[PDB]
Amino acid sequence: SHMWIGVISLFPEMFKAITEFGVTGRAVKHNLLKVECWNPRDFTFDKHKTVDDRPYGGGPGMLMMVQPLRDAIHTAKAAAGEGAKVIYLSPQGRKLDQGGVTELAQNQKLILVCGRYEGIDERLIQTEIDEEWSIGDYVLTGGELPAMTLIDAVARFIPGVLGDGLLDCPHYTRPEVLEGLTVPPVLMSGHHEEIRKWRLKQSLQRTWLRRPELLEGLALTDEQRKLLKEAQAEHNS
Amino acid sequence: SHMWIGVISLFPEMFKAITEFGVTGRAVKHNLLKVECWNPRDFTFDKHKTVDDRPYGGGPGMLMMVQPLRDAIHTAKAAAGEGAKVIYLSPQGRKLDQGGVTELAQNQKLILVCGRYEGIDERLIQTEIDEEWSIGDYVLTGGELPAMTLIDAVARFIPGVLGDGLLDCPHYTRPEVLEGLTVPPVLMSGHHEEIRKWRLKQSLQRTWLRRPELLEGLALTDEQRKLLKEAQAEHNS
Ligand SMILES: NC(=O)c1ccc(N[C@@H]2CC[C@@H](O)C2)nc1
Ligand SMILES: NC(=O)c1ccc(N[C@@H]2CC[C@@H](O)C2)nc1
Repeated sequence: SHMWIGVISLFPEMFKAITEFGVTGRAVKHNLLKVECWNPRDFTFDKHKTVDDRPYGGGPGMLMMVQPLRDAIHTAKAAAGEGAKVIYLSPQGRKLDQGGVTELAQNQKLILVCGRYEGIDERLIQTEIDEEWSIGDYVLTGGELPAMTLIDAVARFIPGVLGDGLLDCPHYTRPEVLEGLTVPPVLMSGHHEEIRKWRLKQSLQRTWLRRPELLEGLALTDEQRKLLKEAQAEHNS
Repeated sequence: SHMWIGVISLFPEMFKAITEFGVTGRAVKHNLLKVECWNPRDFTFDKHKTVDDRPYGGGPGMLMMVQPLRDAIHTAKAAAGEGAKVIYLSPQGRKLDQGGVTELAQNQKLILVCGRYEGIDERLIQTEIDEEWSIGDYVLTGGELPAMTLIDAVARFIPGVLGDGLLDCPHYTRPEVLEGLTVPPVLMSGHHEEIRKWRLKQSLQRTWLRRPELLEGLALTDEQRKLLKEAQAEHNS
């Protein structure tokens, strides 16, 4: 169940960060993930290969020039064939979370449009973009890091790439004692069921202490209710 | 007011995506931003340069091996001198938003620790990390894209790098008509005050329609209350 992702970007070499390294690098090498980039600069026709343009109404910044960006998008859509969802990365988009990742990962083909300067023409969003997505409520210099973030997150759902609403539990490895801090004995016990429950209780405790709002969205199992109650009682000494 | 950012990563070449391209690339070239990387693999001593290790208690994955990671961190801290805040990137961290970016941007020195595999030993978080930060509620294969995201966001606050709680307004550039869609006449008017108010009204409308929770956190000006009321009346026809 491989995934094809088309990318529109003025800086396609940025995507080497995911295509050449680590788990995602391996996914690309093994043809589980295909990332293909089109650069608006290649679709310019003037001598200086101009990719920006002035905003109507004035303002300090520039926008992506429409014609090169539009042509790049059309070319990516033709390469993708039917069924590709076109996504624009911006702070105005739907905020990404793990549920959203799982939704996006159901697509066999995505096209990711990465804006630079002050963004892109609103009418291109109307005519060319299927969905707007944000990776978080903060502003970046370009849509490339958000696109790579999205790619990395969905790649984890592709079969062969890798080897429940709660924060992760603490993890420990060698040595047994590190600056006076010992590994919790239960993890040394070999008692698989005790270890499972300890890890689950830790996740529940950490979620409650750090991100209590996340618990509101969950229908806890009987076991989770019990372990959370235990953690909260211990916290209250 | 330049910024120095130390990075601990098994894949330092990923950071070329921000140090070699665009606005952040220029910031690095102009010495406004300095990014310096240490690779735990360089601090290994065994023949096969091992950087992972088995989790106590079992489990499917691996963790970062403590000794090479710890030594890399210590080396970065020595290079940084006094006053560097050490940050670990993880989904268990404080969720990044623009207010958090502005807070982080007050630091002259940061050290960013990027985890791989299933993460790092909890005792290293206790002994070496000042703050844990997340870029959003989703899981990635590594902390590098979150680190670069953080770097990009804070870099925007460094003087010379670039040329209020609401979503951005729509932007338009040439041509005047695009697939039948016209530029809003106010933007062609040259009336700077009318354009300002239109843009502000659009931001208020878009925030209300897409992210109404964001408005709850704001103390709107009299002007903003008026324009939002107008937008909501127009929406209700
Ligand atoms: N939070 C995000 O997902 C995000 C996306 C894009 C972005 N910056 C680009 C620059 C110009 C405009 O296209 C938007 N910043 C943040
Ligand atoms: N949302 C985030 O900021 C984020 C940070 C890290 C991450 N993955 C790394 C891999 C191993 C562990 O160190 C964490 N995923 C997501």
